[PDB]
Amino acid sequence: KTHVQLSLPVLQVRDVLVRGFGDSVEEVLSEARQHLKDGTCGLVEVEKGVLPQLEQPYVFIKRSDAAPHGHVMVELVAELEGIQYGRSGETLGVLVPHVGEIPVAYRKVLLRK
Ligand SMILES: CC1(Sc2ccccc2C(=O)O)CCC1
Repeated sequence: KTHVQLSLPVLQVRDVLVRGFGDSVEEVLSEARQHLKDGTCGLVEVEKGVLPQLEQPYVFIKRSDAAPHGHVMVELVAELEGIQYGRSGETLGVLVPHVGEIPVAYRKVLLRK
């Protein structure tokens, strides 16, 4: 399938134990994709103060289209020192490893795979 339906647990930035996927744009995009498959990927919503508390490179999910079955269509866009690798819509948040943190909510997304 080109698209996959996922329910991503939304985590509080201060609860997050592992604050990024790695050290290169190519690595964070690979680890992000792997965690999304193993269902070990969380989502932190981007506000004032949130990105400085997380490790670059960032991986964002951004809106790719305007929502089958309640699931918003999104795609992966890494960012490193102000440059993004990818081009897409509004940020739904930043992806992080999930290692058992209690979510505040769930975000239903359709991921281009
Ligand atoms: C990481 C995809 S692939 C995927 C994701 C979750 C569950 C199953 C699969 C699969 O390929 O079968 C979404 C990012 C590319």
